[PDB]
Amino acid sequence: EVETFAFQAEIAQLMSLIINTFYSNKEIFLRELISNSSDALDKIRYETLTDPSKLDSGKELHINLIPNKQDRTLTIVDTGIGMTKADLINNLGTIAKSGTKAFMEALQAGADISMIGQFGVGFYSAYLVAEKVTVITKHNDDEQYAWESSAGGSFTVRTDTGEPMGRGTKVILHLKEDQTEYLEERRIKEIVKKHSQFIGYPITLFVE
Ligand SMILES: CS(=O)(=O)c1ccc(CN2CCN(c3cn[nH]c3-c3cc(Cl)c(O)cc3O)CC2)cc1
Repeated sequence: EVETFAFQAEIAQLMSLIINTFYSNKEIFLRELISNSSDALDKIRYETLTDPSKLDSGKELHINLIPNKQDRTLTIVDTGIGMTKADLINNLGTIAKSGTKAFMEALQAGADISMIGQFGVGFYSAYLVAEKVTVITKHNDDEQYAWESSAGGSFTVRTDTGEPMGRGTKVILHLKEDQTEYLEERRIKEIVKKHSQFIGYPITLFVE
């Protein structure tokens, strides 16, 4: 079964500011998770320049956007390097304490939540729109895991035995009842187009 972990003080701290703040431009969250995957594929590509059998676990590199109007999920899947268990636990490979500090000195002092990726913690903008995030990751040398949180200042990590994926990371947004517009064809295209045009990797928008 299913170990539970506390979010460090500062990361729990952040999250509640995200959940709680009145802030209207919630759409940046997709910019942020895109930029993250974009960062992970970069890492496996560099990694393959020296050892070309790292790409043994699926050799094409892309971001898929999969809306599901039925389960209220939107899922942003990539074939990037992936996280090991160790990573997942470390705020999903982010600097977080370090990062959040900078963020809030920049926050309380004239600058909005949209600059959150400039501090290395874009992931959490997920909670602008999601009431529960599930994160699926496989990385070559480890096995596959599921990280999950609905905030509340904790998170699960199970080793997951649903889908094999060879490599990369699946971020499932189980979206808030009133944010169903992010399952919309029109809206996701608008957003992926105005905020992630020059992401150097093919972004496929799935249709339903
Ligand atoms: C492109 S960036 O704006 O320069 C940037 C760079 C690095 C990060 C930090 N993070 C480190 C570990 N990362 C990683 C490694 N394996 N898998 C991931 C990964 C993580 C998340 Cl949270 C995600 O949504 C997708 C991923 O592929 C990438 C993102 C965030 C933004």
